[PDB]
Amino acid sequence: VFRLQKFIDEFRTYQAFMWALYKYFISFKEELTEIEKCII
Amino acid sequence: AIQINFIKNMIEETLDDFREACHRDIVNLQVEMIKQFHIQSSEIQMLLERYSLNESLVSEIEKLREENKRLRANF
Amino acid sequence: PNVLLQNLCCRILGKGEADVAQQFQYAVRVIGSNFAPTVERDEFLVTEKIKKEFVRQRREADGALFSELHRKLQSQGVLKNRWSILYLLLSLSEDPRKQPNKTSSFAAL
Amino acid sequence: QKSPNVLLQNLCCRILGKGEADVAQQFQYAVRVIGSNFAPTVERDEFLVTEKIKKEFVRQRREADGALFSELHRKLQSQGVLKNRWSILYLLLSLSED
Amino acid sequence: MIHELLLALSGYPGSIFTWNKRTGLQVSQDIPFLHPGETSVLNRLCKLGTDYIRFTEFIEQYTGLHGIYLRAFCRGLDSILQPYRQALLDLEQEFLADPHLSISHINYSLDQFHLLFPSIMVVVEQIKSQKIHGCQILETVYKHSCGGLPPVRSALEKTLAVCHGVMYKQLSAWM
Amino acid sequence: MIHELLLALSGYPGSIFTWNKRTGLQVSQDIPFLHPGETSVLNRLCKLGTDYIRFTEFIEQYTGLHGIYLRAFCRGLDSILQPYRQALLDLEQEFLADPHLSISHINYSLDQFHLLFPSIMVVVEQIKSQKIHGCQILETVYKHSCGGLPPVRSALEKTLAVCHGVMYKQLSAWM
Amino acid sequence: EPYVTEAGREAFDKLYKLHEGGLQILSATTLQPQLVLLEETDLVKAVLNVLIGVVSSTFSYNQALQSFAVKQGVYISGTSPDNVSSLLTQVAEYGTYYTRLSHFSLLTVLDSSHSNGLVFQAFTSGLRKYLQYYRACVLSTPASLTLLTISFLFRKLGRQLRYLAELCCAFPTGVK
Amino acid sequence: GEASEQTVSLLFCLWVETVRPYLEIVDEWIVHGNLFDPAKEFIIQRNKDVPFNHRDFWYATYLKPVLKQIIMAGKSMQLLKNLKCR
Amino acid sequence: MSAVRETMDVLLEISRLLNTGLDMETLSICVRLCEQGINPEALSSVIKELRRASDTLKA
Repeated sequence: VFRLQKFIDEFRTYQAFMWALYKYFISFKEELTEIEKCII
Repeated sequence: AIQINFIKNMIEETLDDFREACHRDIVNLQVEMIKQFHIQSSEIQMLLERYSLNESLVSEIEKLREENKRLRANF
Repeated sequence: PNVLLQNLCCRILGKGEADVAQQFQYAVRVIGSNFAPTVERDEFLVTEKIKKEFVRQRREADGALFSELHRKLQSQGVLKNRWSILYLLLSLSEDPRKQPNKTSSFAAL
Repeated sequence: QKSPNVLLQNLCCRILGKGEADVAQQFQYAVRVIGSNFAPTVERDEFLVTEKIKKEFVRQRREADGALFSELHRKLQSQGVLKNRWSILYLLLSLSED
Repeated sequence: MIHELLLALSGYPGSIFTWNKRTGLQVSQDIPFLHPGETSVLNRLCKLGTDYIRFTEFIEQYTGLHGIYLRAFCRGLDSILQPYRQALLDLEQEFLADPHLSISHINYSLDQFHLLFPSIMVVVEQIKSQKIHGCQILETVYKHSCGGLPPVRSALEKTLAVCHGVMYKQLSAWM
Repeated sequence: MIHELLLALSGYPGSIFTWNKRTGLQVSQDIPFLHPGETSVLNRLCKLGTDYIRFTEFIEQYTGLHGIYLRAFCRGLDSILQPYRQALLDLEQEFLADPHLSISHINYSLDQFHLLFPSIMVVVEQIKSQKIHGCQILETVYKHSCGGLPPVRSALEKTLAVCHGVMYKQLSAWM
Repeated sequence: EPYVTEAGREAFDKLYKLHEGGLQILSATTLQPQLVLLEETDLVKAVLNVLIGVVSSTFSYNQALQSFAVKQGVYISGTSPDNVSSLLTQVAEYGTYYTRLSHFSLLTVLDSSHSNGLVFQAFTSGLRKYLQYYRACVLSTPASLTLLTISFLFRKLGRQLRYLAELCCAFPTGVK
Repeated sequence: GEASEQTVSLLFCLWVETVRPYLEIVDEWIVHGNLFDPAKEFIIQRNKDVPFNHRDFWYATYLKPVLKQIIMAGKSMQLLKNLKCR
Repeated sequence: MSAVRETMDVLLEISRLLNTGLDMETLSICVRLCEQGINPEALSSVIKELRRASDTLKA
């Protein structure tokens, strides 16, 4: 996950593949707040 | 002249490390001096309280004073 | 000075506000013995000890950075008390290799 | 068991040649010594210490002893049950004699 | 934390959030009774409110070189701060709904913004380093909305749209 | 006792539970406080975690020689380990509901899985020491689910069902 | 337990007071700066007033700059750590340009002059219509749950007020 | 698959989003008869030849018949902007 | 007071690079002590002795 993040920097084919990885990340951060509410 | 100034400048690099190791050693040494005096001072303070007088005796002078006074505060 | 030296005794131990009495009185005694130093002032000489030390511990990059930080430091405000500050950080300098043995097993002695 | 103090009592007792309480005073002394603040001289390199020992052997003309020790160092490391080798090597260094 | 992090996010200096002019707004290092681990992500949360007041300064200089398209580019970009600021209002009621809110939802709402905000800063930075004026901005912003990242080409399409209207002021009176 | 063994059963090693990876397992009991009688049975439960980590290695290796029915049987077999693992966390709360339970409880729950675990591990090892691949893994497990033991013959019809389902995909497009 | 992030406001407040103290020792002044209670809902009413150009108990109007002055200390500043001490100054400054318009309109009436332009009077008849427009919008600022729902509301009127205030400042009169 | 649709969706997210700027250059290559592709990288190997007496030259490796429909269409559409139409 | 905030951010960089191991609150005490005047030898000597003492007390 740290490696996958290291690819995120700020052609388009290669940018839209990086953004498909990151669009997929907000659904893993969506889970992060689920499991964060059980433990708090 | 050239080699003399090369040897000179390296010897100084090494002597700086050595000076500072010795300097630190006096700081550590001063700590050891004072910490031992502090233990001892503490042993003595306690011992002179015990052997120089009877704690026993002073606490019985107060007791007889408390009893005698109270008896007299009913006369 | 008393409120400041004391607060140091509480913080370092992270606990105790009169349970640090022993350490306070001790700090006061130590400070009450008159040390004399090897070199008093000169910004360049203390800065140099810190540079050589950097090289010696293999933190060469950081040593490079420290020089930028030193110059920066003067510009955020000029210090009259720098030699002493820069020394204190010097004496607390450590090497990135090795541990100092155990000091959490040393208490039991 | 293996606490710092117990381990020290065992030292005194056997070396002085007497019982536990006959070495009681030197036991008190010993503790005072250990509890003295000492700052590490080794905070770097197992290698540099190994080199000093090798220097001791050469210095006394005990070259054969340095040739064997070098091989023995390599073994000592390899079994590696010691995690404070360096300290031990320093202790041995100070005990170097002819 | 909860109202206090909205107002570090606006970019304005706090005591806990020190401003050092070398770095912009950043959280000060290793503050006791907070593990150091949560401040690293917090430094990144400051990086979107640092570039946002590196942004109002690009506005206020030309509002309230010279160019009638400079202040037209100010009204291109303000609608990009419009969903931004709307998410600042979306966090506020969340904190009334519950005021025991942890910072991991706050981190999550802002990851949408993290690839939108340095990409507009780099845009204004190439503008201010070539010292551009007038109509030759619209071709620099056009090959920039030719850009990848789907939020960001739309962002750079709103900035394109407003100063193309000031081209239209000229070309409506000229024709 | 109990929580180190619950998680060495999931296949996470101890050092009082030595596992040296895929040449063998040593039980590693030189334990004073656990009795020579309660540790002797603890070795009997350990054999059933040895065969549990010889089975998950075959999962991760072929989902991640050649054949779509090796990895289709790998998504059949995880579904059968799904009540195994389900039972592993219900036991977690069993030791929190009262702390008056010991490893006698662990012997009692794990005999239901004891009639599943060598008997399926020998099936896949017989697949893999002949190097069987393709549609004839399904014939191999079919002639095993033609076999006996009432839990295993129902289980292997389920493991047959997900990768027969992958068969069903080829001949639906082929027709 | 909770860490600061989860722990609400109070934990953060205790922290802010401790941290500021740490800095406060090297700086020596008559009396150290301390907090003087306001609540967060009491701050949003002192700011409701400063938009019309009226003082509360955090604002001291200064005739020497014709501007308002907030407390500079560690004066309570919401639960923010001396952030409202800088943020509220930009919106008190937004309310300061509203008292310039009303200062200029009451002095450019010609029932106090008859040498200054008729046209000069005619700028005010339109100018006074933006002033009442402000007064219904200050009447519409509640609800305020934070100081942002209001500063962002006047983001749009702010760009304008700075132009529209300082065109007057030179001093153009008449046909000029 | 067919135990769950969740990893089918995961690979298709990466598939439909990587492919999308790579379709919309080809779409422009027809309806506008020209494409945006640098002179320092050629990224799909369709490129317009500068000469007026020549159409379009395909670069070689330095589904495939469906890619041939793109070559012949793009040839004819690169023409049609060059012609005056009726 | 503005001044007081800037100096500490640069100072904290040196101390953490050089290995010193003082939190924010304590780093402020020493700067006070050095401004009111202290021998540098004493200050280093105490800090080292308190640290050695603290770790043993805890354990």
